[PDB]
Amino acid sequence: EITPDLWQEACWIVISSYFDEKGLVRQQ
Amino acid sequence: VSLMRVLSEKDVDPVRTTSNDIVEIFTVLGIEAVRKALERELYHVISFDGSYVNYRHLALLCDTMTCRGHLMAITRHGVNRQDTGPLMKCSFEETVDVL
Amino acid sequence: SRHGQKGTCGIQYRQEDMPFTCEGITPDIIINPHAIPSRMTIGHLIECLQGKVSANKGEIGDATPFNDAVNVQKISNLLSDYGYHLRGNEVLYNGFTGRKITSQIFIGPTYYQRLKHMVDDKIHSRARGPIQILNRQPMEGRSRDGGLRFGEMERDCQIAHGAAQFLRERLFEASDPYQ
Amino acid sequence: MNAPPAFESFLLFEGEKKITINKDTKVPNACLFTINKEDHTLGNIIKSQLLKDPQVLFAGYKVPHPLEHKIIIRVQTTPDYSPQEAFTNAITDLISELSLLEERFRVAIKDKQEG
Amino acid sequence: RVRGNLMGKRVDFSARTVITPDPNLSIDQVGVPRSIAANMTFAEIVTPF
Amino acid sequence: AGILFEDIFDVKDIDPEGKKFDRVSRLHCESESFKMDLILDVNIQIYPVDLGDKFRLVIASTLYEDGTLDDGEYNPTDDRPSRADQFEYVMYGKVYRIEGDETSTEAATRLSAYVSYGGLLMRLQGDANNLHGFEVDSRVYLLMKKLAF
Amino acid sequence: LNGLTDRDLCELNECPLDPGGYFIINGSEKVLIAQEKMATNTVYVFAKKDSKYAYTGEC
Amino acid sequence: PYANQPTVRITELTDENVKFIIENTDLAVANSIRRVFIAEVPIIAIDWVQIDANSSVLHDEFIAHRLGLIPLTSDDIVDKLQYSRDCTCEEFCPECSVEFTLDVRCNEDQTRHVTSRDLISNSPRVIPVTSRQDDILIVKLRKGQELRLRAYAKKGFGKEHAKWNPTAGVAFEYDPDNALRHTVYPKPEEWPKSEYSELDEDESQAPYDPNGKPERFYYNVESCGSLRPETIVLSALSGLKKKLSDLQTQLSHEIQSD
Amino acid sequence: EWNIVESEKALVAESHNMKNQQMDPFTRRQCK
Amino acid sequence: HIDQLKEREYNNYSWQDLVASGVVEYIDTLEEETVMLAMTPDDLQEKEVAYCSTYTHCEIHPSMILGVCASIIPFPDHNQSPRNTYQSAMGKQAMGVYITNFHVRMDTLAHVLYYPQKPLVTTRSMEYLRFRELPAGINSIVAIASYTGYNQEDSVIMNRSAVDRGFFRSVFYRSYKEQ
Amino acid sequence: QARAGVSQVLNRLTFASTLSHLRRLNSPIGRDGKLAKPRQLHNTLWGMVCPAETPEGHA
Amino acid sequence: MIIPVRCFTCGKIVGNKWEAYLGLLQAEYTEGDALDALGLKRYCCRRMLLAHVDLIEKLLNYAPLE
Amino acid sequence: RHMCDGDIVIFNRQPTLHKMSMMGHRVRILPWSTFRLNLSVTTPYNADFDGDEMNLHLPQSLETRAEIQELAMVPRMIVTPQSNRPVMGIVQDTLTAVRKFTKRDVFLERGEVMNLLMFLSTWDGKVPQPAILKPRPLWTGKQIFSLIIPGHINCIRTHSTHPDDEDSGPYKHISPGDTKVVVENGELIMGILCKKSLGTSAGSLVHISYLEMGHDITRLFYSNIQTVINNWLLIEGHTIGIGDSIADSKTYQDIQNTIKKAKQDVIEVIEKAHNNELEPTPGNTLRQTFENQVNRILNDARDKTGSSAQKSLSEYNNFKSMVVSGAKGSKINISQVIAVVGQQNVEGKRIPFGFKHRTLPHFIKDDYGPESRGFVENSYLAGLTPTEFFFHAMGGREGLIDTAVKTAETGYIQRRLIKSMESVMVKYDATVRNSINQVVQLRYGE
Amino acid sequence: IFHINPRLPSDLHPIKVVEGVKELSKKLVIVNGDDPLSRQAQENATLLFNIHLRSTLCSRRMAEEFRLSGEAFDWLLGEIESKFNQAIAHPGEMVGALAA
Ligand SMILES: [Mg+2]
Ligand SMILES: [Zn+2]
Ligand SMILES: [Zn+2]
Repeated sequence: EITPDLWQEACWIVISSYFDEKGLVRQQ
Repeated sequence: VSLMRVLSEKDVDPVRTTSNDIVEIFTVLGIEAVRKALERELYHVISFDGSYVNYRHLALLCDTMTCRGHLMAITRHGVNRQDTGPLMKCSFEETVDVL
Repeated sequence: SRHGQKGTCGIQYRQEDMPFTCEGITPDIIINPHAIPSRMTIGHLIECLQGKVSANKGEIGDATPFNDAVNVQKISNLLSDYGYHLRGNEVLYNGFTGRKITSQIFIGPTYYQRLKHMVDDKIHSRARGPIQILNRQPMEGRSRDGGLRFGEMERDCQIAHGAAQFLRERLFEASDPYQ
Repeated sequence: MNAPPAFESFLLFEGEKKITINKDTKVPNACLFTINKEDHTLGNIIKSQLLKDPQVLFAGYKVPHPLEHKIIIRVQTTPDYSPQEAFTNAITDLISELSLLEERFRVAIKDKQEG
Repeated sequence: RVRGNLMGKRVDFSARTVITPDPNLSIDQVGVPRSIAANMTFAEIVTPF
Repeated sequence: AGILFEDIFDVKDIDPEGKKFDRVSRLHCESESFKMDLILDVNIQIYPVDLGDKFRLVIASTLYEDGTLDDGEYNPTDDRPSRADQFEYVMYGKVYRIEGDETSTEAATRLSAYVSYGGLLMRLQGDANNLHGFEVDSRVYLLMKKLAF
Repeated sequence: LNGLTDRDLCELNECPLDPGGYFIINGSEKVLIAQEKMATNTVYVFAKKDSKYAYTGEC
Repeated sequence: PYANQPTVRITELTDENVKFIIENTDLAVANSIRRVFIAEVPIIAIDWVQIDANSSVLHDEFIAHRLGLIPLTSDDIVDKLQYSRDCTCEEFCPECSVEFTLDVRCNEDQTRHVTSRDLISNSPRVIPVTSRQDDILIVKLRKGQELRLRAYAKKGFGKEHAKWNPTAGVAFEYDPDNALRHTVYPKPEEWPKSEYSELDEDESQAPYDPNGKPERFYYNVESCGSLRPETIVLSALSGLKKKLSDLQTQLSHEIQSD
Repeated sequence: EWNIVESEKALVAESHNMKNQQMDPFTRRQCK
Repeated sequence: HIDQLKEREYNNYSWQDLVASGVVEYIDTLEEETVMLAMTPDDLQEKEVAYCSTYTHCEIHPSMILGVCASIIPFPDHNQSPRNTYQSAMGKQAMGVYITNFHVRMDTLAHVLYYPQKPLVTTRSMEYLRFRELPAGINSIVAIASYTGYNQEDSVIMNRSAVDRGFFRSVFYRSYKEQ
Repeated sequence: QARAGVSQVLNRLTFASTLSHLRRLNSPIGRDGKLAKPRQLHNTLWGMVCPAETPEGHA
Repeated sequence: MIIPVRCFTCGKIVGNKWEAYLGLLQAEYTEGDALDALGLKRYCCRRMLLAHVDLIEKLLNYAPLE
Repeated sequence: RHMCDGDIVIFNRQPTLHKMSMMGHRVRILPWSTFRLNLSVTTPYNADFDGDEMNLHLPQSLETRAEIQELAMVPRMIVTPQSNRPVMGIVQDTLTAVRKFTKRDVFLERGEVMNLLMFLSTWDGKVPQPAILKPRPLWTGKQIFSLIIPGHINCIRTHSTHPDDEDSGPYKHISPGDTKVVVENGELIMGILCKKSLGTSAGSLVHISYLEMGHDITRLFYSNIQTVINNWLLIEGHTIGIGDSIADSKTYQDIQNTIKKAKQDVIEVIEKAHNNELEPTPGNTLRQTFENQVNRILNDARDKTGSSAQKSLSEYNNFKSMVVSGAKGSKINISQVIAVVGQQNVEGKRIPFGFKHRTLPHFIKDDYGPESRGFVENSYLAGLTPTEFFFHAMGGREGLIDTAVKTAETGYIQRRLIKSMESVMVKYDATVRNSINQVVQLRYGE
Repeated sequence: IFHINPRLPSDLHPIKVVEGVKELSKKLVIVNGDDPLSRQAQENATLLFNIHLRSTLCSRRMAEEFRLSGEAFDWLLGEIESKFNQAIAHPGEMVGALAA
């Protein structure tokens, strides 16, 4: 189901997953 | 920049039509007119931002650049040509060449 | 700070000399008010206000750049619910005489940093120190105990001064005397 | 490296006087009292106490430089009342008021405990 | 040589330190520290006065 | 004597271009006998005034009855009689400009004394008969008292 | 230190917070700055005016 | 040409802070009494640390820094001991100092919490604030580390360093209603009412008062734990009286010398 | 965990109180 | 997806799952020119004046454009760009605990701060930059005013009692090499 | 004849500095060029290069 | 790295309160109530328990021996 | 011997652009290690007290010491020959404080006056007659400042907020707004002091003081001004905060209405251009005239918003006080902070199309609207949209690049200028020549 | 200073003003020398200043707007001559560096 309105908290969970899976210096 | 062919045209004031160029007027009017035009251009470009510079400094620059008849350039190709002295030319630029 | 408000500590006063709020809260840093409008750093004021409301509440606040739910009015309303002015201004007292300041000073918590540019690492002096080997002139660099360079612009400025005697001394007497 | 210590703010140095009197020449009956190793604590109360006295025409102190520990107090009274006795009376009666304030605070405390 | 050691040289009795405001000093005064003052010297001629 | 002027006034308008400051206001007052204008600026905070009130303004060169022409300095310790004992609002200033309707041939008929009491201004505009005691660069007082009527 | 738990890192005088990705030459942390250049195998048509050519097809 | 008769009334007397009110006195006296409360209050504190073996992770100076900020109760000791600078002996004599000792070494597997309780003082009454609430944590040691040292305490005042600052924060406030106009509120309705404000909730501020002097100065001296608040007030007033007496004596000597 | 549940209850409360939003210090672009 | 991701760490769920599911997608600088990017999912799609109504993608969060030093800046948009740049370049010079195992390293010119507190207001981006675990400053009670005058042209006045209590008190190392 | 500054000493003064240095770029254009087109922040640097973080000197 | 002994601004002892603050946050209490349950009224002293970072644990992870 | 108090040195900053960059100073040792100097002397050196560095040379001959004392000194070198105006002026918080100190509604008691007189190095020792004897002795800021002014100076200046429509009509010599500075016999009479009278401008009060009285008199004047105004600022106090940045909640309505009107106008212009009605303005093409019209509309909207914001401020506001004092700021700063930032132009034009015919991927192609080309509709107080944030970053980068290339070019320009007229001087024959004895001007400056 | 009080009839004959202005125009010299070329150059150089001095100092303006007395006018002439003498360009001043 779509996530209307309640999206500010779910906006940063994907960010947390990305930074957990790939590090900040992952490109090097 | 034509000036020369413009002043000859009729219905054109041959007294107030300047040229906004330094080298051009020296081949049309004369060295003194070049000095005056350079003074006016300097005053225009220095007073555009609302600042003020005393006229004595502008006149002193204009005379120094129009002292030897020809328009001596402030660069290494106009000031080192003057018969000042070998010791003064090397200070600014072209040390080993002038020495 | 975290907004570009650099500066160097001018003087340090004791707690008795610092001003204070209606209670015993003396400011720790006092920046120039004049640095705000020219630099246009309202974010610093917003950070101070949110730090105050966070300290009163007791939990870290959010300072996300784009949030669509963090304005000044709502923060001011939150701050007004703790006995403090909604805009963050407070009444201080003159630390010397004890008289209230006519203007309501703006005091509040703010996150400040410290750079490594200490004065002890930059202060330097010289009095006939060591001399180089190629050209008998003072060295260069604080570590090597060298002298400052009297650049050509300084020479031009002194010549504009017409102080030929000082220029002679500076270029010959205190640079490299030789016969 | 050259930060001054902490004792040079209250402790006198050998040869340095605690108080020096210097008469002014611009107006009659005016002396500048220079106090050493003190701050606004010992000058503001004296300034106000002098202000209370009606015979004191002028009264006010300053700090020549905050890092340096010195204050200059300028006093100007009527020609029939020297500023030395004005300063002495101000100090004496300020001491009396402080002692009375102490005694009242102490009795109030001793009465407040179980009373 | 010309621009490196003749028109601009390196000079002794020099100093370089950070700066701070001090309105209590006059426009013609300068708040030097003690270390630089003690490191520095001024050759004065002896005279019975 | 030293009474450079004496007349009853009454206030008709207060800050007519809108109050600018917070402790001073314009008093566009009028006379009752000499028919002269008044643009006095009083400290509304310590001495409030409302419209319709009348007061006895007396420009005097000195505060002493005998007129000894005090040098000018604050000397609170003075037991000599002072005219300010019967006034609720006294000020001290220095007139700086006396403008009038002069012409090249015939003398003026209406002058305008401009006095500045260290920042508070006043224009005592009117005829050129009762302003003979005003000269430029001279110290003057105000000596007003509100009338209970 | 490939996929090593924080326990060993702490025991090996290191921290798990160190980003890594830096060489150690002569006991000095060396890092390679990512240089950028013009993309290869792509046709570029510039219009240099301070020359004799109106257009130039660089690749 | 004389001074006034101030009055005192205590509103709250506790073992942590006192809220008293001083009436019929000048502002300068009140502000000076405040600044003496903060700066010029004799009190004992750690000022000389001899570290013999410090195997902790923190710096060698960090231990001394933290030990300097540990308060010490001086209810009846500060008035007896003399300033170390004016002592007439060598070494920190117990007549003009108090000795401390700390010897902790983490032997068991769990980490130690070296608190102020480990400071074993030679004197019974000069002890950190642990009599009658946990203790000031100095450092944390782990199995294999140790911290042995001994320090001496001396008398000082806040003007010298912040270690000798007994009061936490003095809440000095006078004239709660803005009657003397010493501060001008652009929008008085937007400000909250002072704790000691007697005005109702309708009017925002009291009306102007031309002939009015500042009185009724409020105080909230808050003790850190070393000295009692009323003891702080008494000590500060006594010190101000002593300073005034010394100034009077110096002035008298200067006048007679001339 | 408590911060997470705090965020969720803050979001649901913000969704609940959708009566009116009249605020001066906010705006957003609207092209065409 | 949000429910399955919020229960990560515990089971095994990670970003690779989102990429494989077909929800996110890597668009490079060259392809970003041929897609209708959208800023927020809710605001820019509800129903209004017909702008494009053909959005193909949508950004995660607008604040993610910021880099490393700029992210720690609270409320960057409330300040002028040059001051944000000055803060960002100057953040790298802020001292503090630069690494936990500093006592083992023997680097040259190492600075460490005694009490590196955490900002009272933290952006949602610095949660991953690891700033809160290794901060580079202390929250001070700053009162913007001109108390005496020693803080007028970009200067500050600090509290002597605060410095005595350990306010921004740091340490300075200097290693040497010789064999 | 080769490039310079490709390998730099990693500034370990603070964790933020280490983070910035490990993810830093450098253009091969000559230092202090008269032109001003490459230095200007281009529109295409949206979400790829920080529009604020940059030095303020000649570079 | 470690809790300070006194608040920089005020001077109240806060060193003897970090462990108690952790315990009160541990049981059920949250920060906004824990701070005034401990006895911190002024907002200047409340940063010491909120802004402080506890880096001494990581330092203790590097045990010298055993 | 070591450097002692009273010695003469030469304090200098590393960039010596002009003659007002190396002046002598008297020595005064202080405990801490930081060079110190009066804030008024900061304007010539262009220092900023933010970690700057200033050298300090010391002569080693009584001849050179006396020469520096007589030629290169601060009190002597107040007026520059480049623009014959003072270089050292009150351009800091002292300026705003003295401006507020000289307002009509300033009253001081015997204690406050009597404390301020202590910070006077030229006081004659006589208390001036108070401006208001009864009901209580009250001085006025202008009366106290009159004792600051040395000698008998006479000058006339105008205040920053002086309405032009006031000299022509009545109330010329009696200004309701306390403007039209008038000084007679070195006593302030009217007006409120600002940069126009105390700052670095031709005919300023300090300029008149230096021209009439001696250099030492002007030095004492500066010292007394600073020592009195800074000390009174303790009682007054100056600050800035959110309370000084909030509008009255109606100005927001006016600003929003104006912005909406401007958006509607630019949309109408775009529609007319699309349907081929906007004829090309003379001297320009269709795109050029379209862009000029859009820029003019945006500038008019920004000016209207700024004017509405300014007229809605209060006398207690700090931004307005500091702008009218001229110490630091301007009206455009207040406009950008409250009303609206404005257009983020680059290279003298709007934001270009970096991508294919669109600025950013968010905006659609052929979107010439204001918000899609750099027009920042929001303000720093109410946050910014990310797109306008990026455009503002572009503008800041443009400014920084311009500053860097200027700092690279002006040095070479100055070097070439100095090296061409280095030997020119005025000989004792009252004529200007050069090293070759060639006459350039029979009289200096003609 | 002299308390002119511009309301009363002043005592300053116009001939006094004329002779004073003429003598002051003689005293202020730039090109020293009696030589006709020297006098011509002196007149040319100090031309605008003399014109301004004559324009400000008249017989009508001095008796309608200034009302100066004889002593006041003499002091004015002395002050003007001293200030003009001080305003002269000091020989040996590096005007090239100043202009640059
Ligand atoms: Mg600077
Ligand atoms: Zn002993
Ligand atoms: Zn606190």
